[PDB]
Amino acid sequence: KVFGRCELAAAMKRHGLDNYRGYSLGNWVCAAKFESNFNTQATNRNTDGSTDYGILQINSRWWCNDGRTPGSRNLCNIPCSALLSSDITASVNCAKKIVSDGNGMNAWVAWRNRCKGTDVQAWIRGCRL
Repeated sequence: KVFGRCELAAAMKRHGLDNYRGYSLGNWVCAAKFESNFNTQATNRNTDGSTDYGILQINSRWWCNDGRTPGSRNLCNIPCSALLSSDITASVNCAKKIVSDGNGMNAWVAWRNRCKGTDVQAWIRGCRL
């Protein structure tokens, strides 16, 4: 599924991401825009052989099992394909664990490089929430 901007914001808010560990909702929408272009089916391979999955591009080296990243961990205890669903619950629940591990949203390279320090509230402007 390709979410609309305000449709994704509404879904992330219902699932508790607004101000989760201090990050306002616009941070999460901005991150999703630049990680996946709001597309739950996005995948991208990394140089070390691991793969990033879903609307927030969660990495199989640490967080999910895809059967093909040897020596990796599965800290969200899920198959990576669960992160490609049109239902974003799995992705949100796993992102909560990631952002909690001490590094905040710096875990997401596109957030650090394209969202951090910008007016991220513009990403939820005009939406009815």
